[PDB]
Formats: sequence, structure tokens, C-alpha cells
Amino acid sequence: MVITHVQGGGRDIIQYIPARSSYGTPPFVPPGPSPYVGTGMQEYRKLRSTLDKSHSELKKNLKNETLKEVDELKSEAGLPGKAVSANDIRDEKSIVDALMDAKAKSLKAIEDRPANLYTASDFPQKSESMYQSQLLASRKFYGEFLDRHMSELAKAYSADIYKAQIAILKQTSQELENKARSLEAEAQRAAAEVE
Amino acid sequence: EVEFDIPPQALGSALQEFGRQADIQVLYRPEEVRNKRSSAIKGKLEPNQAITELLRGTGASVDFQGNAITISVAEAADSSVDLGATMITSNQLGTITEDSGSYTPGTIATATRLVLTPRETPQSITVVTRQNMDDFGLNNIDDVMRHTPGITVSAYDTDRNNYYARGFSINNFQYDGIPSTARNVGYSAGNTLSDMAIYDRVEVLKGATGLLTGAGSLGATINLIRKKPTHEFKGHVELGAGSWDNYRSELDVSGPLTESGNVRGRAVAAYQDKHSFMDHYERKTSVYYGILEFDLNPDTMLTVGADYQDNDPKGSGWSGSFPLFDSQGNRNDVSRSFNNGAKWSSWEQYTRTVFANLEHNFANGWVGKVQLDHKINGYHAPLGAIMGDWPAPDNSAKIVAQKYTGETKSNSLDIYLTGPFQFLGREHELVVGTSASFSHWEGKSYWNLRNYDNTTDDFINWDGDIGKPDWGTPSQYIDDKTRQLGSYMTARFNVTDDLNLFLGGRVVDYRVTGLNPTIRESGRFIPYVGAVYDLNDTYSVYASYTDIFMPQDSWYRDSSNKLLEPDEGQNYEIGIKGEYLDGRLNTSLAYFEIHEENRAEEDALYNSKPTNPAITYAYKGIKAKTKGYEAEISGELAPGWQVQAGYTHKIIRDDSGKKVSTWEPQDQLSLYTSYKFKGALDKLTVGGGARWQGKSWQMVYNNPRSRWEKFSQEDYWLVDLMARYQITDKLSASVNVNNVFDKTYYTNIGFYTSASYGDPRNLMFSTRWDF
Repeated sequence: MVITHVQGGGRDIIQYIPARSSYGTPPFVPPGPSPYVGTGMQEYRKLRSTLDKSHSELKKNLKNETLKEVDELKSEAGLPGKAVSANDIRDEKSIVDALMDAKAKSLKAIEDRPANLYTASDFPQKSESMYQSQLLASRKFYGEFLDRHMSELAKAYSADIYKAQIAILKQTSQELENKARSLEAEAQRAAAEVE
Repeated sequence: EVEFDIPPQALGSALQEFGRQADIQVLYRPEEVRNKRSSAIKGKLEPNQAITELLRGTGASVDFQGNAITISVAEAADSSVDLGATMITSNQLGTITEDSGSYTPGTIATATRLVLTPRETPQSITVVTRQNMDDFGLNNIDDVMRHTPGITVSAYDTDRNNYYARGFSINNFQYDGIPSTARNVGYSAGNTLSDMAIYDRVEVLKGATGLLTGAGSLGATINLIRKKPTHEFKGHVELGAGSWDNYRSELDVSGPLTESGNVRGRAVAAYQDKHSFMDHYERKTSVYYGILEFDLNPDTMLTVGADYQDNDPKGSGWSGSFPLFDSQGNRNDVSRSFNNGAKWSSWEQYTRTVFANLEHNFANGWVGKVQLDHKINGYHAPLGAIMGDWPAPDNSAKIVAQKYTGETKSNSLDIYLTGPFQFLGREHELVVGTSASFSHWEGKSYWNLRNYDNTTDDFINWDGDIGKPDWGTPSQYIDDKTRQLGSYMTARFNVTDDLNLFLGGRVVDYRVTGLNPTIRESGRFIPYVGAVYDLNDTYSVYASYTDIFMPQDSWYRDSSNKLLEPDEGQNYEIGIKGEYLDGRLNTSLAYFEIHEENRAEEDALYNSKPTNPAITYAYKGIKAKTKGYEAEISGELAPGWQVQAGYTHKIIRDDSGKKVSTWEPQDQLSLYTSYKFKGALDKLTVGGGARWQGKSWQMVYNNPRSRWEKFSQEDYWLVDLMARYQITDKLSASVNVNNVFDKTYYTNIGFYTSASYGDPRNLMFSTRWDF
């Protein structure tokens, strides 16, 4: 089960949920050919597509998706969708910044994980080859490997999205101050003319 | 009554020539025959007349001991008693068990390549003689192993069996003393299906067998001794029929092929076509064997032989015979006839050997031997079976199908010298040898099937009825070239009349090339230390320090991507051996400890968070220790009463203290007896046996209930019965009842989260015609 969390949440934007296991370490593994390779590769190809097509569907429309997140938080706080007021622009900017920081924290939590094969940037490229090597080397059940590779790719794809969302929010935040600066400039000009 | 032609010569030469001509093992001390000559013998005389005529004027006496004879020169004064005296032998492989009538062997060369009696051997040596195989209808090596004291036969599926000794899986096989390339545990190539029609006996040497094996496993080596041409015509036809459409046929012919008897041959052919107690299962087996022996002169002999065997099953199971649990995590309840394999599923295994041997007798009592072998051990396995947590609530299941096809071509050369040597006025013996092996393993593996529907609506009434898949293209390839070079030397010093010391060793060079990185291992030492002390005429105490290693796989590497040091171990053994009735009965009691090093264990800490790109799944080496004891009795209890019995206690624990190889019982007991009647009932033989084994368990993972479970087999008894009647001199009929009380038990205890059942009660009826 792969769930795409469009709405802002503590859980990663792209989440992999797997059944718990107590089979992580087996005392003895039978020598000879593994019967799980074929079905392991078959299960990988099934899950990998649903996770890849969930990532690219989101990158395609990330501008609207993230501005829709902004719009839900904007309205959840009582603000209107269209913001013109000085009070409203300043209030709206904080939301964008608060969202940006939340995404920054989430991205930093993924990035500041100890280095290993799973956390490598090139991991998506290397995942299928690595998985098959693990099945062939271990001769054991695919379950633990498949769940790990998908959870680790859910984070990889969440880090790609989060990195891009911050870029969108930086540009949205920049535009906000511009309106604010000119708005206060125009309030000033007008106040001087009224005297 | 055979034709003998030996001229007057040095006595020792005459005794080696008589041994060849009479088809008998001749034992004699080299110091005793040293300055004596034989008298001339020519003509058709019985073996008894021949030796009495040959020895005329030598002052020597003969001890007739079945298919062997011991020559001694008694002296006027009391002769000092030295039971373990260095002796010259006519048959380098040991005494022939065929037509002996016994369940105990004579001499055997299986430990150090020296021709020794079991008491003289400072190791645990068990032999299943020809008569034991005839009597209890042991048609193959699995049947032999089930009847071998201290051996546990555990099965993966219908055509994949594994043998366990002293907590270890036996991966070592030898054919006439020449070791076969170390068997892959899962990729059955045909060793575990060797048909008994072409062999004389099977010798099972237990512990750490490295000295003559080279690189291999711990627990034991199974040496199979092929049948040989004879100087007098003899052969037989044997037909058999038994439970679940089991039909067997065998033809054996042996004799001289020229008037002088210089050329001799033996040809054996067997066929078995059987069904099973298991559904949609059938297997067809064919054995062919031919051997020719040429006497180039009285001291030189050339041998050319070849053997073939094909094992072709249909309906082969795969993980077990059934899944342990259903989709909900509830334990399955299936009948003993249940077979998970599809009708077309097959693990087809074949073997062929082409051998040539050269043997020479040198003037100094020394004998040289040259052995050239070309072996093939392949498999064609298009497998398919119900696999996984099945059935589903609507009594549905899924099929898993994969195809494996591989072949191993081996070319081996083995030269060795054996002879007596004097040192400080005493006669000792030495073995010096060299060996070279070049093995090539090619294999393809198919798991990316084209457009295949692997579902079946009915599980309970599964018939094996599912279509065969389009296997596609190979998903993995194996192309491995192995070069193993050996050198051995063993000395047996006759220290005092009561003490004999064994000192020897092997130096091994091992190299594997292929698709994976090159493995190189040079100067690998394997020590051999043994001693035997004569308490009295009957008993001798022994002690041994033996070793063996196995170069690990390219898959078994540590975090630093460096390969793991070879899996290896030492056997520390103390024991006592008895000899009664002129060697016709043998008893033993031994204490053993196996010390293991570099037992590959998964490196969980690394594997959970792998840091090196060169290794994605790494291993860790650990230590393990077997502690146990074994008692054994074999041979004549009375004049027509024979036995083969044994008791084995074993526990293997790892570095932590945890018990391991738990599916092999800690305690096991075996007894196989037969009695030949006297007087009016002379033509009747009756027999029986029983095998008991303690509790055996394995931890299994319940995926639907996300928990580990303990799958146990409580202790159990298996009773076999037997009877034979000699109707005519040439014709005899026999009956064999196996699992007499029809016990339900398991052969597979949770491997691949599946189980397998042992044979229900079954009978075999056979008739044999001797020419």
C-alpha cells in the first residue's frame, strides 16, 4: 500500500506502509536455489511502477498541488484565497514560510540520516540491481528486502518533491514581500498626498 | 575351483599373483617372506589346494577368513605378539564384501589409503556390505543411508535428499577412493541417487576426512566401491515388484574373456520404474556399467571402465510436499498422498564416468597406482508446484515455476605409492600421493516466465493439472572453472608390539575462475595424527586429530568485501574397539568433539545499513562445537546370525551457546539382524530390523500470523521385516516389509515453511536367478 499525502503532514509526502515482521533474522538458511527470486522480482516490478508513477504524477503538477496546500492552510486560518490587504499579505507570507520551514525540517530529517547504500542519491538507479543481489545472496524470503527498498524509495522520492516545493515557496515568499513593500510604499505616498 | 598359473619366484610376488588369480585378498608380513621362494603351481585346482602347493617348503601357515587369507611364518620359539604388524595386501581397496555372508567388512583403505582392518583404523568407520544390501533390499544410496548407523536422511522435496552426520550435512562422495567435486546442497546432480546395482559396499568414514578428500564438508565422506571383473564366470538376473507400481530389474555378468584369463570383464544393467504413495508421481532410472581388466604382465594391470545413470521423475515436488500453513496462518492437514508438484514438474539428474587405471607391483613390496577419470553430473529441472501460504479461504492456491539446467564436467588424475619401510629394526608403511582436478560448471536459471497463469481453483483435490510455462530466457548464468591440486603423505609407524602411530597430512591448492571474481587458495595444510594401543587380544584403544576445510562461495564475503576464511573443523576422538571370532565380529565405542571455525552467519548490523557499494549482503564468521558419542556392533553373533547395530548421541551448539541442526535428532538407534537356518530349514533365511530416533524440531516463520513457531517430530520407531527362500540352487525368492507398523512421520521438518512425510507401510517381492 502506497499512499500519497498531498496535504501537509508529519509523515513523508510519499509513504510506504508494510506489515510488521519478526522474521528479520533467521538462524539457518537452506543451501541451494532460492524459490522466492521469481516472485520477489515479480512483486518488485508491481510495487516499483505504482511508486514511480505516483512520484511523476506529482512532479508534473507540483506548482498547483503545493499552491493548493497553501490555499487549504490559508482558508483553515480564516484568510481569503485572494489576498490584497497589507494585514492579509503579511498573514499569508507567514503561512508560506511556516510551510517552507516544515518542509525544510522534513527534508533535513531525510538528508541528515547516516550514510549507507539505501540513502545514496543514486539509490533509485541502483535499487533493482541491489534487491536482486540481496535475494540471490541471502536465498531467503523477499518480504523484508522489498519493504525496505520501497520505504527507502518513498523517502528518496519525498526528498525530491520537498527540495522542489521549497523552491516554489521561496518564489511565492519573494513575490509576497514585493507586494507588501510596494503596498506600504503606496500607502505612504497616498498619506503624504492627503496632507 | 579356478585355473592357476604361477611359476617358482620370490614368495611375496607369488602371494600377490595368487591374490589376483584366486580373487582373494592376501595379507602377509614383508619381513616374514623376505628370503623365501614359492614352488610352482599350474592347472585347475581349488584355491585351498593351490596355496598349500605354492607354500610347500616355505614353513608358512594360512588363515582362511572368507574373501581374505593371512599368511604367517611360525617359529620354534614363542613368537612375540604384534597384532598391528605392517602387512602387504593384494587388493588396494580392501576385502570384497560380495559372497562373504557378513554384515562386517574385512580390510578397508578408506581412512589413510593404507589397507587396514577396522580395529587398525584410528577413526569412526561404518561399512554397509553387499549382503546387508541384498538382505534388506537397499536399491540406492538413500536406502543405504537410512540403514547406516549415525546417518540422518532429511529431505527437501521428492528428488532432493540430504544426509547428516555429527551435526553436519555430508557433501563428500568418493568412487573407488577418488573424490567427486563437492556437491552443491540444492543443485542435485546425481550423487544422492546412485543405484546400488554397480557397487560392492559403501564405506562411510565419520568426522573430519580431509587427508584423502581435500576440500569438503564435515561429518563424513561416503566412499562407494564399484563391482569388479572375476577370474571365474558368475552372474545373475533379479526381478522385483513392490508397493505403488514399483518394478525393478537387474542383470549382472562377470568372468574371463580369453582362455588364459588375461582379459576379464563385468557388465551390469538395471532398470527401475516406480510410482509412489504420493499422487501424480513416477520415476524411471537406468544404470549401465562395463569394466575390462588386462594383465599386461604378472605385475602390471590396465583397467578401462564406464558407468551411466539417468533418473527421470514426473510430478516432482518442490519446497516440501505441502505448505505448513494456509493463507490465514492455520496449520494445514493433508493426507500422505498429497503432492504439490505439477504433473510435468521434473528434477531430472544424470551421471556418467569414464575411468582408466594402471597398477604396478614393484620388487620392494611397493605398489604404484594411476587413476584417470572423466565425470559428468548434470540436471534438467523444469519445476512447478503449489507454493506459499495456501490454500486461500475459497480453496484456491498459486503455483511457483522455475527452471534450472546445469552440468559439471570433471577431469581428475590421481597417482599414489604405498609400501613397507624399516626404521630401528621395525616394519612401518608409507603412502605418498599427488592429485589434480579440473572441474567446469555451466548452468542457466529461468524465473522470468512469459504470460503464465499460475492459479489453481482446487487445492484439496489437487491433481497436478496446470499447464507448463514459456520459461523465457535465462535470468542467471553459472560458468565456473575449478582447479584443485593435492599432495599427501601418511606414515604408520609400528612403534612397539602394542603401539602404532599415524602421522600424515595434505597440502591443497584451490582456484576458481568464472563470471564472479577469481578465488585463489594456496598451501592449505590438513593434518593427520592418530594412534592405536592394544590392550589385549580383543581390545585396542585409539585417539585421533583430523581436519578438513571448504573454500566458501563468492557470495560469502564480509563487509570489507573480502571473502570469508574457509569453513573448517577438527575432529578430536577417543575410543575403544573390539575384535572377536577371527575378525568375523567387530565392536566399537567412541567419544568425539568437532571444533568448527568460520561458520558463515548473516551480518545483520551491516546488512540492515550496508555502507560499501561492492557488497550489498555480507557475512560474519562464527565458531560451533559438536560433542557426542557412538557405539557400534557388526558381524556374526552366532554361526548363522548376523548384525549391524549402532547408537549415536549428538549435540551441536554455536558460539553463543544456542543449539543448531535441531532437525537432526540428538539420539538415534539402529539394529538390523538376519538368521540363516540350519539342518532341514537350510534354504530359509529370516530377518528384521528397527530404527528409533529422538525428538527433532525446527523453528518456522508463520507469515500470515507474523510469528515464529516450533515444528516438532516426536521420537519414533520404524520396524522392517524380511524373509528369503532358496527354492533351487539357482532360484530364490524374497519378501521385504518396511514401516511394518505404518507410522506417520516427517522427512522434511519445516524447510521452506513446508513439510514432507516418510513412506507408509510398503512391501517388495523379488526373485533372483544365479547362472
